[PDB]
Amino acid sequence: SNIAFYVVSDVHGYIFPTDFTSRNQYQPMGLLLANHVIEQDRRQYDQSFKIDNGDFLQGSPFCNYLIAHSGSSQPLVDFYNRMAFDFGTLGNHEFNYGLPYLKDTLRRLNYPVLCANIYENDSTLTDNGVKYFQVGDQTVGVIGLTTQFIPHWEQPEHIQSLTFHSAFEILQQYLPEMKRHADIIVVCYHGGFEKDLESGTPTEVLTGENEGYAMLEAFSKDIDIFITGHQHRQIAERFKQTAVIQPGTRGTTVGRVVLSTDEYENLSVESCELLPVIDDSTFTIDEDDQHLRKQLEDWLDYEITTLPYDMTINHAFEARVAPHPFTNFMNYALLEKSDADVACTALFDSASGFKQVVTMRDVINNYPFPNTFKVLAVSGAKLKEAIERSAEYFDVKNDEVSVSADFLEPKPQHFNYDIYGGVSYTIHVGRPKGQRVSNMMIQGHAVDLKQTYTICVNNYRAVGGGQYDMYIDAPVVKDIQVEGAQLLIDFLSNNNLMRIPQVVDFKVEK
Ligand SMILES: Nc1ncnc2c1ncn2[C@H]1C[C@H](O)[C@@H](CO)O1
Ligand SMILES: [Mg+2]
Ligand SMILES: [Mn+2]
Repeated sequence: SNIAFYVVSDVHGYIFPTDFTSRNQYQPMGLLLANHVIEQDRRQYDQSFKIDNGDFLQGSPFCNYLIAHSGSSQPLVDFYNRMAFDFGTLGNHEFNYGLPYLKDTLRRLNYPVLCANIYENDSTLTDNGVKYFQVGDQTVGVIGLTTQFIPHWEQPEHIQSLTFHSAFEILQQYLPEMKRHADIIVVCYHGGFEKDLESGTPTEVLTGENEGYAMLEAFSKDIDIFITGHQHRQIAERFKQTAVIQPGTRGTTVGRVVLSTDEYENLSVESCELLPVIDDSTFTIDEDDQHLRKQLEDWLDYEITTLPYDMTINHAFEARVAPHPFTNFMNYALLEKSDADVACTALFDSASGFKQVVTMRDVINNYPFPNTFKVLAVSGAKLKEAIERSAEYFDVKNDEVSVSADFLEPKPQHFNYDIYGGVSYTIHVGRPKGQRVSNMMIQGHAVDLKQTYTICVNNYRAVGGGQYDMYIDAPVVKDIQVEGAQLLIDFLSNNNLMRIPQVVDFKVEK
């Protein structure tokens, strides 16, 4: 006899088969299609379970649409609810819209969300962290865990009553009890691997954000299935006898782990793989769902303004190695809103800049996170530390400036590179990290390392996101409670002539 476990992770509100780059876009992705793949495939097994492993409440323009309309997650919850999932876990982005929004979401879902390591006051935020069920005369035990690193990213007001414990420590403490109750153990961790599974070599700085390797290294023999996410990587292999899965993101793949009995009726791992999400001739989207997609596209097509010139980004890297009218524009909007000496923003992966006609679609693609902003008081020396962190983004390949391996592997982190406004500088990539920034000037004057300056950063950066630890606890001069997309919309609506001064002025070379 057998049992199959299907998992999607980091769906990120990509339900329809589109990434929204254009209205009629259609691509083999999204939860509708990924679920269709599960439904067809699962029928061959004696029984099966369906799991969402986090980062389901935020991510796509559909999520923006929901906040902007009823403020309710119900339309999204309805999709999950129809599909008859068995359980899920919490990802960090589940907190992006506040704790009440999350709590309301959990009570609207028709299956439990398991999180054993996030406490609210003196108990788990979620009703439970562990679930047990029978497979024949055996018992399966499931424990849900979430990356402890949330304080380094989220709005303080969204997590103020919460306590985040190490996933490794909570697992370590629960194992003994789980093994007393169950024969098969399944860990669903919304987090990834900090070391390469085969070599054990660190693949990122060991901050505790990701504890998957330490968990396997210490407890593999007692774990049958190790479900992971967060890093958006595609993994399906064995760690000793443990089946290890990471099913990417946006429903382009589905993780499937099959367990089957041997003589003695003992369940063992039969297979562990990623199933490709593909279109087929039986897949259909019902009328109501297509009506919702249309409303969504209609909203995305809403015209914000018409600019007198183009600010498109042809090649992302070009808009990172040197000033670009669009980065100049973003920084200028932040300087004008905040009145700080300096501002900064990352160029996000979907940021293609603006054409002359700007729609809601374009604004969201250029600022896809619900970040607010903060003006921080920092010494000129702390400012330099922040520019040196960004300068780590570059490396030299051949005799050309390129992107550092550190920011591409195991997966891309371009969003951790910032472009600054109000301060001019020179980055020398051939010099050691931490001493690459030269010629710093703020308004005709050299940056005095001992003087106090102000910088507008997003809330993610304010709590240290992307290893910008120098901003933590910097005095808050201004708390700007306007999210990025709206801040750009406001600026666009108030400055018709769009005469933008040059606030981004920097150079990158060896
Ligand atoms: N500016 C930002 N605002 C909100 N979230 C962001 C930002 N940049 C990265 N992320 C996401 C990506 C990962 O899920 C996680 C970092 O490991 O945070
Ligand atoms: Mg995540
Ligand atoms: Mn994610």
